[PDB]
Amino acid sequence: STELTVQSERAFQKQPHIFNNPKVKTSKRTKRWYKNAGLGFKTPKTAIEGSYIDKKCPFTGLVSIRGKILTGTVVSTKMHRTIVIRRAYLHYIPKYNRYEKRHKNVPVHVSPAFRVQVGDIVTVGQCRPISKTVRFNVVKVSAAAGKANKQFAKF
Amino acid sequence: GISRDSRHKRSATGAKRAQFRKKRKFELGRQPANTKIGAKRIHSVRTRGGNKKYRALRIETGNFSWASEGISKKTRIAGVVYHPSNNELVRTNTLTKAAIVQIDATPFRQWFEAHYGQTLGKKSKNAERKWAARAASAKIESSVESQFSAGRLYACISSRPGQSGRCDGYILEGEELAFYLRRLTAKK
Amino acid sequence: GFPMKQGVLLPTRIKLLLTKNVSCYRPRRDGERKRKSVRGAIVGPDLAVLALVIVKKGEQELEGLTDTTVPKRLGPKRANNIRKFFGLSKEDDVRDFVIRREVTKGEKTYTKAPKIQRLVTPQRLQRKRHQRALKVRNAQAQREAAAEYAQLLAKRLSERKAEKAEI
Amino acid sequence: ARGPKKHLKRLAAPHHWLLDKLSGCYAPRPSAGPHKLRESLPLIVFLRNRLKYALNGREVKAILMQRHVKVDGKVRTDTTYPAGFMDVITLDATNENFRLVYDVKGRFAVHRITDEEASYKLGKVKKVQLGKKGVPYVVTHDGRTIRYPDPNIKVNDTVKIDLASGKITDFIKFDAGKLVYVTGGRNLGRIGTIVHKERHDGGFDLVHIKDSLDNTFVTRLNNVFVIGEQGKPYISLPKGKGIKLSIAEERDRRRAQQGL
Amino acid sequence: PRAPRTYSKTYSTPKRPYESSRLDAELKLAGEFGLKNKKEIYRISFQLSKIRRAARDLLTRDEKDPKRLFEGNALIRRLVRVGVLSEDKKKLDYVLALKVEDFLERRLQTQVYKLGLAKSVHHARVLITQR
RNA sequence: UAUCUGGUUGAUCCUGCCAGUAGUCAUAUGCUUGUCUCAAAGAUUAAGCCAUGCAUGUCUAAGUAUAAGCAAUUUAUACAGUGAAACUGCGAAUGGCUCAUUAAAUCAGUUAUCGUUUAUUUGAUAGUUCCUUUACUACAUGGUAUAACUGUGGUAAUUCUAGAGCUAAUACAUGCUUAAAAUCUCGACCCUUUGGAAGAGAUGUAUUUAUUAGAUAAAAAAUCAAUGUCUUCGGACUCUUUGAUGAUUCAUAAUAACUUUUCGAAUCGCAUGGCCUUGUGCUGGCGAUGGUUCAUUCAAAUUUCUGCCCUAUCAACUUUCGAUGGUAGGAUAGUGGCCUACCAUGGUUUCAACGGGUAACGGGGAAUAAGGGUUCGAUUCCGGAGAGGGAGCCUGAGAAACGGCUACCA
RNA sequence: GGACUUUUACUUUGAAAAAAUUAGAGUGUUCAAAGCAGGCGUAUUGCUCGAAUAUAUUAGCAUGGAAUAAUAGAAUAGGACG
RNA sequence: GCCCGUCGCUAGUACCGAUUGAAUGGCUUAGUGAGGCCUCAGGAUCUGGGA
Ligand SMILES: [Mg+2]
Ligand SMILES: [Mg+2]
Ligand SMILES: [Mg+2]
Ligand SMILES: [Mg+2]
Ligand SMILES: [Mg+2]
Ligand SMILES: [Mg+2]
Ligand SMILES: [Mg+2]
Ligand SMILES: [Mg+2]
Ligand SMILES: [Mg+2]
Ligand SMILES: [Mg+2]
Ligand SMILES: [Mg+2]
Ligand SMILES: [Mg+2]
Ligand SMILES: [Mg+2]
Ligand SMILES: [Mg+2]
Ligand SMILES: [Mg+2]
Ligand SMILES: [Mg+2]
Ligand SMILES: [Mg+2]
Ligand SMILES: [Mg+2]
Ligand SMILES: [Mg+2]
Ligand SMILES: [Mg+2]
Ligand SMILES: [Mg+2]
Ligand SMILES: [Mg+2]
Ligand SMILES: [Mg+2]
Ligand SMILES: [Mg+2]
Ligand SMILES: [Mg+2]
Ligand SMILES: [Mg+2]
Ligand SMILES: [Mg+2]
Ligand SMILES: [Mg+2]
Ligand SMILES: [Mg+2]
Ligand SMILES: [Mg+2]
Ligand SMILES: [Mg+2]
Ligand SMILES: [Mg+2]
Ligand SMILES: [Mg+2]
Ligand SMILES: [Mg+2]
Ligand SMILES: [Mg+2]
Ligand SMILES: [Mg+2]
Repeated sequence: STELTVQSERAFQKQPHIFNNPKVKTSKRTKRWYKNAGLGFKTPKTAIEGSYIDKKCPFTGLVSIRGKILTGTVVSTKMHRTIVIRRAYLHYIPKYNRYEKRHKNVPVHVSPAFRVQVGDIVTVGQCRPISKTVRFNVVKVSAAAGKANKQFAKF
Repeated sequence: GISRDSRHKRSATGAKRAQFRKKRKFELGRQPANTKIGAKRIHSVRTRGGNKKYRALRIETGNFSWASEGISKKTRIAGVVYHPSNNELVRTNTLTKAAIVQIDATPFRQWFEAHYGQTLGKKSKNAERKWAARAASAKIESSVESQFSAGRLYACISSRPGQSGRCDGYILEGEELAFYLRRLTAKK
Repeated sequence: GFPMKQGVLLPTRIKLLLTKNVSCYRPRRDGERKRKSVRGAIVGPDLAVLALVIVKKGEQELEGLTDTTVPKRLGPKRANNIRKFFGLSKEDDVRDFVIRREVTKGEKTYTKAPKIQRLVTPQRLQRKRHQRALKVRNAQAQREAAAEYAQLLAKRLSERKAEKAEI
Repeated sequence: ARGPKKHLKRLAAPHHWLLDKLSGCYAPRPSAGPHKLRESLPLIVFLRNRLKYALNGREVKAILMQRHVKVDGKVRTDTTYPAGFMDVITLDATNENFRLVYDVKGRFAVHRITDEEASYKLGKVKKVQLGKKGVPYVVTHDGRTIRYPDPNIKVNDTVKIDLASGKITDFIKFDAGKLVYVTGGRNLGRIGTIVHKERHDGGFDLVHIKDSLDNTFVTRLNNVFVIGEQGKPYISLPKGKGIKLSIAEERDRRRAQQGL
Repeated sequence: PRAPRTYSKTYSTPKRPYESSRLDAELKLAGEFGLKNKKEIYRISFQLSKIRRAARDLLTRDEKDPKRLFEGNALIRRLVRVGVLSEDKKKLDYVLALKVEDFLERRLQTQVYKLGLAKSVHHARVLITQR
């Protein structure tokens, strides 16, 4: 989520062991570290371009992605830097030889590199426990919106 | 004692979870070192599977790194000036990681002048060689030359004294020193 | 019969909490503490006995004490302890100055001496010799296989400069 | 449950051991060592249940305690000692040398091998890294740490080992079309060649396989163990060369072999 | 903590308890092969019905299907062995047919009589049970 | 292995229940009871209470023996066989029992540790230890202080122990050491250059911190600050070195330092031999116990996906006194609201949240045999929890242990 | 190796998979419930077959299918290839 | 012929109900707070700042 400021904490935000010697006059000021998390997900240039710190960024942080790769429609974007998707699925009741709609709300951390709004389909990746509940991380946005700029005013 | 389990703690739904089994020694936790200044005093602590941990309580010197200079010295820790987590740490001069402290300066003086031959603030043979081999590399920095006047340099604790019994850190600089500076005074 | 316990003061009894290495307690399991009672270190009329120890002998022999004198059961057993009970310099050879105890077996009078420990002997020196030797022997060994591998990589870069000189 | 479990209930014992249901109620729990529990064969089982050489286990003790038996060269006195796949059991009396090796049904066979083939073992480097002081090393599936291997040598390749001295004499890369011995699955004990390898980044590489009967199947790459060329295996394979016949096929060969 | 000792019953019991006609048929069977109780019949017809089950089941799977060939022949060959099944009807819709007496005619109780040696299905019993 | 039958009416056809009927690895009880084999069994009720006895102890040639122990013989005047006791070591964290609590907990199948600890076994692994560095530091081996025992005692009482006198080590506590080499900093002198030099120290591993290396997405140029190797003194730099993963700040290495400095054998058994300048010099066989780091094996801890019975006469739940998330720290073996501080207002819910019930441990399974189902699983295997109820903790690799301790309650 | 991929459901095949239990093959425990044995000789110095197979499903993984059933796309062109 | 209710008897079950009725079990505010662990002190004694 973030946006603005970047240095808006009591603590000074920075990447661990990414030194910039002030002696050596530079044109970019702060050297930045990023990675390619693998598994075929482009690390959006807005991770490389950006300035946000986020130690839970799968591209500019110390989290690593491995295990389950899931997708769900974004259903809530109200928590700073983490959203809550709703993965739905039909479940088989064998006495009746029919299915019923269930669902789950997996809470996942989202890196500033992505901007997400509610409704977007997302693709998440499992990582270490990052909080009390989040065990996944936003790793690709699939949708865009919902054809929103084609819902405008009059002729 | 303390238990780092999560099996208390309401469920994300908010439900109250029952008691299932008693506290296990491996999900335990111990108390804080609340390490402070002065007179070295440390207590080893038997952790899981052999393995000592070293609880510092009272430390007075520590190893500190001039980052843009690639050296290190141990110096007296003058005390604490800032702490992002808790103000009471600053007031009790408690040493923890990410603490902001002041250190003895002079050993970083003694080195600099003996390495650059320039003296901060305000004649041998091959010595002259070296001192003149360097510089154009001696420029230091406005706000880091400054602190030397006071004989007290600002440095961030990087070690975890509660764990290692060490109290090590790096002198503040650049963008980072700029941060704590602004903070330090617009509250002073 | 509760024992006194030095440095607890009080002329009364209290219940302490004792550990390994302490008076009035022989633990029964590695790191066990039992909570027991204890009489204080302050002499009172509630005692049955004082344990006392002479420090200066006055003017009159006390029959069963001064008048008589029992010996010490055992003699020195370690190397230098012998040397130090007699005063010898690491020279005078312990093996004669060890202490021999006679005993009779009906009509066989026997003689039995200790077993000096930490005694410097040929066998020890031999092991000391082998220590230092094997430490160095493998040292050089490791250096050998070392440079043996540097070759493997060195005439592999001549195999990658005859491969890159082919095409 | 407060600590390492030290017993094995016969019933929970690995089945490819072929221990009878009754006559007790424990089995031997394999010791700690070179191969995993669920995939070894303790000296007590091989010396008593295969070899029929001791009756009691008490006897298996008395046999071993005479240093008779030696595994992979070294002597091995432990009753329960975990003996695994490719190892070399050698009775110093009797002149007998065995290489532990799989059936087709999926168990270890009693496989008599030559006095001099027994002087070297085969082993799959499960990993290679960089050790202390910059020294590289490989580690085989029996926990052999072998410093200074070949640069070409890397995981899933199998290796020829001297046993005499610790070191490696040869190796075989994991190529399409190399001899392969399936060490696990319901294709455990089968043998042959390798068609191709399905990749799958994230986990579990598949290994398409055919043998000397134009028969195919697939196992996890973990369950695959390179062992030579089509035809040419670097070790003596046991009878039936791990080929796997139909139940009806096997029913015929056993009821073709009939005339006394 | 030891293994399970496994067991099974060897007999079923008649649904209706009192089919006057089934009892007729049964007691006939008894006194004709010298059996002591209805269980000796309950026993057989039970194992008889499981056989017929397996058969039934197999005769659904494809002709020349793997199972019904392996387990097909196995059943046939075992039956023919002990001499219940007839050599001609050697393809398992007779196993589907079959019937109880067929099994009855092969007890050693009965053979001991059938070829001389007893002259009574009961003398048969006594002799056999008397070593 | 796809079956019904009696009972409503004066008679009739339906509805429909009651009854009959059959099995139960399903308890009991009654009556009766001869042979083989097989063999469950204080679960249900009271995870109610328990007399007494037993259920955890353990020694190799190979840590410790002056038993004032036995044996004497067979070489042993330091020791030697055998060996009580006691020290030291290791195990007692397995096993066995029970099903009390427990309903998204356990448990199952399926994942994760690029999120950790790991006795042991197995494989690998240590020339670096001292000091201003000629009148040297025990290395041919440095320190005491204890049990056992001896003796003096106390109490109704216990696997109670006191005062005194001894004496061991693989207990406790110390502390020597070994090749060459290179690279770094200093640098006395000399002499002006384009600049070089005696010789001085630092440099095992581990710990803590900071900075670098760890390339590769196909090819090339100029210049700044330093400054590498070879002159054919304008100058060139030509060959140039790279590990694994889907992925990392990985494996590994380098630089400046830090440490009440981790480890680097003061250990024990069998043999006793080479070799001369004959010093009892220098060497030297087999193998036991150890010892740091890595690996392996035994494990463990957390962990992803999906799946639980009845209940709305439970509809809103969650944040007192963390409920959802962010930053920082602390704490842990380690991730993590695990805890704290600051900050935000979140998280769940008719697709049933939350609450209640369970005569609820979960599974492999068990019973009933057209099929679809219904019911059951305390209970021989796996997992889990407990040891009268709670909490707390020592020891240790591993316990929140109960045939360990401490407290409160009963 | 680079550069990118509208979403599902269903279905086929396969991996990974505990044993005992169930189904089931082999074998004359004297029969049988069982058991995993056993069987052949030179029975004076050994020969030898065995210890199958299937099921294992809801989920997860791997893969063949492209009917049936969803979902997304170019209408203020803020389209598509170059 | 069937048949409805009050009313009377005997028996049995459930309900409502003064007793601000009673018991068991699970959570729990507040007050009080054992014990061990951590910690600041303490120094009986016992040797080299530490025990
Ligand atoms: Mg928020
Ligand atoms: Mg000794
Ligand atoms: Mg074992
Ligand atoms: Mg993986
Ligand atoms: Mg009637
Ligand atoms: Mg009538
Ligand atoms: Mg009438
Ligand atoms: Mg009925
Ligand atoms: Mg009970
Ligand atoms: Mg029971
Ligand atoms: Mg009880
Ligand atoms: Mg003796
Ligand atoms: Mg247990
Ligand atoms: Mg002392
Ligand atoms: Mg020690
Ligand atoms: Mg580069
Ligand atoms: Mg690389
Ligand atoms: Mg690292
Ligand atoms: Mg000699
Ligand atoms: Mg209700
Ligand atoms: Mg946080
Ligand atoms: Mg709120
Ligand atoms: Mg409902
Ligand atoms: Mg219950
Ligand atoms: Mg159960
Ligand atoms: Mg149940
Ligand atoms: Mg119960
Ligand atoms: Mg588990
Ligand atoms: Mg427990
Ligand atoms: Mg309570
Ligand atoms: Mg307890
Ligand atoms: Mg116990
Ligand atoms: Mg399938
Ligand atoms: Mg089977
Ligand atoms: Mg009242
Ligand atoms: Mg504290």
